Amino acid sequence: AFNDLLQQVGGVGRFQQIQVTLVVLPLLLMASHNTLQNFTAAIPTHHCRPPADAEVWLPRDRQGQPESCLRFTSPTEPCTDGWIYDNSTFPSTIVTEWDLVCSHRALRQLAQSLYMVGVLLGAMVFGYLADRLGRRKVLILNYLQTAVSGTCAAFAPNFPIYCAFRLLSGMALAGISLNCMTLNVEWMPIHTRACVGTLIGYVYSLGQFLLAGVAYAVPHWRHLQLLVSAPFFAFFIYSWFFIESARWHSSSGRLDLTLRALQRVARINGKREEGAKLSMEVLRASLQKEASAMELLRCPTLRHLFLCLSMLWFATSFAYYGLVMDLQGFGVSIYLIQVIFGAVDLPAKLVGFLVINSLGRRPAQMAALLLAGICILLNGVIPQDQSIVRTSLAVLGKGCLAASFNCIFLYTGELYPTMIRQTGMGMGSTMARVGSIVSPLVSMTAELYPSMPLFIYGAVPVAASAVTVLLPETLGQPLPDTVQDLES
Repeated sequence: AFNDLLQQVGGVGRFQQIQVTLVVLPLLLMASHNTLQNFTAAIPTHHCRPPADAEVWLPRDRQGQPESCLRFTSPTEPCTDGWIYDNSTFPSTIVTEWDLVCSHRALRQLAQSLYMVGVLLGAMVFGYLADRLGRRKVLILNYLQTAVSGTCAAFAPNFPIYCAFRLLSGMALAGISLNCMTLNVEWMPIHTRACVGTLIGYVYSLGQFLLAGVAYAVPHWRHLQLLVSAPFFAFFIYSWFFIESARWHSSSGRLDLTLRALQRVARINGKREEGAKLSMEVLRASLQKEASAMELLRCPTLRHLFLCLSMLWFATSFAYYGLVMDLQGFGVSIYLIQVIFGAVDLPAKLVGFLVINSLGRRPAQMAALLLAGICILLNGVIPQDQSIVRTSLAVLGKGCLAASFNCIFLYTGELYPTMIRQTGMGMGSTMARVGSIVSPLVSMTAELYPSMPLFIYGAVPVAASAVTVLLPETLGQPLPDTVQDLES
């Protein structure tokens, strides 16, 4: 009877209206910390540096641009000296610092892959530790670790040091991304739980505008990293004023902490008269009524559904985190491309929400996945000469993939049974990062063909679109109470 206690205290009060906002506010930096390898590691035009022995020194070809590989040893040798980088729009990037051009092109993808690997470990470890040490302590440690491991990456003189710092930053960001939702969902009542779930996605979607504005404000990559990682100290400094969740305290076994927290919340809300009436015996009278991960195995009913949902999550995450990167080559400047990409998610979600409830869950998911797959696959045949339909197809695919996540989140949440739902959500979110890790590894194959990664990015959603026809439709149907009554 925790719900009746929340309604007795006041439910949605001033304390919630302060705490949920002060917790969701730092999430605006998700886009800045995630999709940074478009601005901080841009590749400008470059050519070989001639030796200091002196225009006609380079083997220019393909309509006369200088060749960055050969150098005309006689007035056919590798460079091994250095390069001259343009400084008209990119004064300093990663490839400018350590000369990561023409011989070490894959190390950018390697650093991105390491940052993506550093997400699963952080999510697993800190999600395991949060249910043992408490949400507020883990949030405090995350706030500290993010700033400490982010502000030192701008002064890294070597590449592996920067990679390790970015991996630890990805650890901290994965931890905070899980723990913000975990702490925010608990305090809200049963009838307003779904309202705050969509609100956090709105905050995540708004980060691209801030990222574009900050990137336009400072071109220099060290100052960019410092300015992005700076506000985490100011976020950490007031983090000691949060109140621990009463549900975790009650499930732990200590009820005096729940009584003290409820009384304190009554003082903040101004309803201390109900808090005085609230005592120990009513918690022992109303909360008297207050599943392994391997149960998916050796049970075909759960395993058959789990395999398909994991495949869908993997395919959607792979397509999204492959499309969002490599913004260069579109002709339009990346600053405009960022805001145009950020301005497409809202109408796509608006269309998708009505499409789900007007047609069906599975038909909407199939339509979104098939449309995204064919739209990405169409991009691989039209040449470089055009400059409008490429951007149109890219933004349509990005918005449609965002709608695909918006559909599959509610589909996965509603489809699973009640008891196994939490670990199903956790395993689905875990599987939704393997594709993100793999996407730089398959993007590394751009050397062989200039459109093979683009062909790969379109084939997986197309293949997974026809996979969805193997699931029952659960629109306007009761949720499965257990496995015994799960037949349709």
